[PDB]
Amino acid sequence: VKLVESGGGVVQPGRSLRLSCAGSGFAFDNYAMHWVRQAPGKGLEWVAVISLEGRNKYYAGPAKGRFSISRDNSRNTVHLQMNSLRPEDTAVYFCARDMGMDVWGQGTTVIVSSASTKGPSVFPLAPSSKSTSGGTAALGCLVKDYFPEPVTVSWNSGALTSGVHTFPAVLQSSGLYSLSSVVTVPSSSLGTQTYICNVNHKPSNTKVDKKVEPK
Amino acid sequence: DIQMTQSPSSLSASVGDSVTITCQASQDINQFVSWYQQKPGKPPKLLIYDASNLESGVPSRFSGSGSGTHFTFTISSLQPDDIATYYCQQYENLFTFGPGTKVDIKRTVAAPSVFIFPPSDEQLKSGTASVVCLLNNFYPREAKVQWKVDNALQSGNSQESVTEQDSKDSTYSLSSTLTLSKADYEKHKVYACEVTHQGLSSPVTKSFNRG
Repeated sequence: VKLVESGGGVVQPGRSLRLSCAGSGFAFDNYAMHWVRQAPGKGLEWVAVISLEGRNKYYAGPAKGRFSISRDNSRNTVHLQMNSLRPEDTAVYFCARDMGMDVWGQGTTVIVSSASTKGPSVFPLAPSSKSTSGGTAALGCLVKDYFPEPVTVSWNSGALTSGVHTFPAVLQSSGLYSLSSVVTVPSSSLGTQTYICNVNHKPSNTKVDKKVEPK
Repeated sequence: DIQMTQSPSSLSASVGDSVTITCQASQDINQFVSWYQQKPGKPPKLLIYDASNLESGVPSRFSGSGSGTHFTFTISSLQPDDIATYYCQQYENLFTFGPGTKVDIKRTVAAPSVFIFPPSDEQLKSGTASVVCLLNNFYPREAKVQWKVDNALQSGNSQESVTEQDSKDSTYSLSSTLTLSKADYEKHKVYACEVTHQGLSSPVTKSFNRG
């Protein structure tokens, strides 16, 4: 059994997007289907349900009459059209089947924003005395002002993993994202070992290797 | 409509301890609940339905009991893969998820190692300045970062994010960046990040002078 969501992407506030959900592994008509969404860092929010043969529809408050959940028991698919999306609708959108919700999909991400696709500027977070503590130095890369997610970061092409912390991104007031990735290394290694953060922003076709040297 | 409470908001227990978590309804929902476990970046996993019926393949150490208004999901012996957020959900009428409850492993308190980074000269050429404060390898998760610029409390012009509990030392790390215009940056002298944490008897302050 398997649910596979589709759709997803950057669409402007007020504009339209349709989500699809293909279900392999069982007779689709036996279960009611759900759509459940999850905003970045927030809990599950139930969107809507479709009865096993499509007669009974029920939505949640935040739907507010803008969404429509339908079903195709012959193609084993459910859909969810989103006609006038608000940035408040940014979330991962999950599929689930119900008589409890035992089977879920991996989810598809709806990004609703007027920001244009943009690759990050990678600024050093240079290690200094004020970034040092008893022989341990901290250094990193500020991956600033990119859209949309995701961005990946490794260090020295993956040869450096111990002491790496690549933090969740944040959505700036400008609507562009920004994340940091920091490593802790021995202080005495600063003048000997080279520290490069390898940044990749595939939506903008931008790959940047940034060497981070002390001040 | 039907709205549900989840108490507590976060819980910490050691491996092998008994974890009990509560969920409440704005109605008598008898025993019509499910409970889900969700790990970072992953879809929810159904654990219990009808308040007490375990799903197939869910360990026997996961148990629940229910009573119309008051519901208890219990991990009777916490294992390391039980690190997750747990969500109760009603279906006595329609369906609503609770806010959820995070469960992490309890370890001894660890104060954060604080590091602060002035904005790079590369970025200053761009016309912006980001000041970054890093709080490293602390426990428990709760920490407060307070930005000051020549002692002024910055409020609303910073953003932060936290890692997940590290898989081998069980600590968290946090990074906060203060955004301000280059023109405002060049107008102030002392930039400080003042950390509050259970492991610190008094707030620790990391600061630098522009230049």
